[PDB]
Amino acid sequence: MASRILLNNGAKMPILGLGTWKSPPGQVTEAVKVAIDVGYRHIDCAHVYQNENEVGVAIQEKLREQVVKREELFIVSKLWCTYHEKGLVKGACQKTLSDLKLDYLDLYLIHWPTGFKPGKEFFPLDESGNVVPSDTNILDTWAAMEELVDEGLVKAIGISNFNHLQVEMILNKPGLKYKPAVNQIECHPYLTQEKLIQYCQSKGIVVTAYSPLGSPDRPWAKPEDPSLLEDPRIKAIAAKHNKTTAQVLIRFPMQRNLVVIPKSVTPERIAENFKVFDFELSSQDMTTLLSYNRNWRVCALLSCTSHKDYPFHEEF
Ligand SMILES: NC(=O)c1ccc[n+]([C@@H]2O[C@H](COP(=O)([O-])OP(=O)(O)OC[C@H]3O[C@@H](n4cnc5c(N)ncnc54)[C@H](OP(=O)(O)O)[C@@H]3O)[C@@H](O)[C@H]2O)c1
Repeated sequence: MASRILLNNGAKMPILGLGTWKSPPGQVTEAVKVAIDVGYRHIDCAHVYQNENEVGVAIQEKLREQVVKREELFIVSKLWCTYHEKGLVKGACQKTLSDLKLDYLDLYLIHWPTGFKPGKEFFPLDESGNVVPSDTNILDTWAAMEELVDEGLVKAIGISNFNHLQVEMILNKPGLKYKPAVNQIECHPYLTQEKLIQYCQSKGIVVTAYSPLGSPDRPWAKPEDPSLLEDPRIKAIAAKHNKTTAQVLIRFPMQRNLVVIPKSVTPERIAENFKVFDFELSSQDMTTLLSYNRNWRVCALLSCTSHKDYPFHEEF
């Protein structure tokens, strides 16, 4: 297991990164410092997470301490839905750069294919509770992302939560200049994504798996929901390998040639989650884990099911 995967822009991306959604602003600076200290070189960020300034403090301190060089880090962020208008994309990227205290991002993703009305609110609502869409086409948003590469603000661009027809729409865009480097999608043993992964990989697009532990801290968790970390079948595979269940859940996507971005603000877990380059799941283990698929999503963007670009009506 090599530590990085080659992207279609010629850069190498670390296959294991630190997630930062829900990481409290008072804890995420230390989390990122610890992560870098214990070997992480890839941090997954987003403007909508509201903690990029604090993530940036950690990155900057480790650069200043010369724990790492900038060229060794792979920093990812995402364009929020209220900034899909072509005239807002650069400013959104620049705000993220300012907060992260960087002069470029390694990868910048369209966070969702759905554009929303611009404004202060991340989920602008009509008086009846529906999210108010933007009329900006995702192909036009893509062209705006391409400009960021050409202006030196980002080294690579990609997409997130795009279904295969939406990926196809970009790949078939008239005058396409840069293909997406990455599609970041939810993926774990309860949402195994065989079809979409195969499609993306066949096109040279690297897939990043989010919520690989099943996001137990997701705000809308219900007591009766399935729980990967507590699944006795996964615990058994972990026990066989003398690893934790979380370590198996992280190793699983790695062996599918995916990038994976487990989130933690707990120093012991941050270190645990990185210690996954010292064992191998068998083919049988892999197929067994795949067999647990139930098409269960942490992130279904339920407020946007009527949006013309809602991604999860299609089978994949
Ligand atoms: N593109 C998108 O739309 C999108 C959507 C969702 C997520 N993401 C990205 O993917 C990242 C990961 O997904 P996620 O945050 O939803 O959930 P996750 O990484 O599947 O799970 C995070 C949860 O697991 C706990 N945890 C971490 N390591 C553990 C371990 N070794 N043992 C036991 N529990 C452990 C964390 O607790 P503590 O933090 O308290 O240690 C936290 O409650 C996000 O942070 C974000 O960067 C992107």
